[PDB]
Parts: sequence; C-alpha cells; structure tokens
Amino acid sequence: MTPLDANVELPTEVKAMIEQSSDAQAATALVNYVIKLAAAAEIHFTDLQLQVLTNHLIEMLGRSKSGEQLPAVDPTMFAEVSQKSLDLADQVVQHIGHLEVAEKYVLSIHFEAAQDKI
Repeated sequence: MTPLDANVELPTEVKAMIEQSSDAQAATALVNYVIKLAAAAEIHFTDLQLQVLTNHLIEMLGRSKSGEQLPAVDPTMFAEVSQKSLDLADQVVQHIGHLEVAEKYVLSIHFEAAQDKI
C-alpha cells in the first residue's frame, strides 16, 4: 500500500531515541514511512505506542546494516494476527531491505496493538 503524503512531527522521546541511533537520517525516514503507511491503512499510534515502535524499528534498521541474526521466532505463535497487520509488517521489512522475511512477525504486533486487536 502507498503511504500517505504528510509532514510528520515526532514526539520528543521518539526524536531522542533517533538522535542516539547510529543514523538519524535513516531512522527518521523509516519512522516517518511507517507512520504514513499505517495512516493510509487507517491505523494510528498513540505517542507511547510510537515510542515502542520506534525502538523496534531502530533495532530492525540496525540489523539490516549489521547482518546480526533474526531474533528467534516461532511463526505459529502469530497464527491469529490479522492479515492486515502481517501484510503491513511485511511491506516494512521489505522496504528496509537486507532483512529476513520473518522479521514481519514481531513487527506485526505493533500494528495489531495500534488497532486495539490484541
């Protein structure tokens, strides 16, 4: 799905998280992308959710660059996550690049929580 066009103004705590990462440009771009993509899907994050999301997105971006292994995951545990959440997560993982497909599972829970579906 195409992310919405929008100016994104991140909360102080999210900007702090980003500033401390090893690439604020790419981390800012990624958080912005995810917010816009979710908004196109009619999903919105509270500022607390957005903090938790940002931390995870920074970790994923880091792994995309370092090559550090996918955190062990059992896909069967995600059988009842909505398809919409899984598909948005897959799009984000692919967009970042240099990640394993199964990064989508843990990321999908952020989208599921933002829809109040957990």
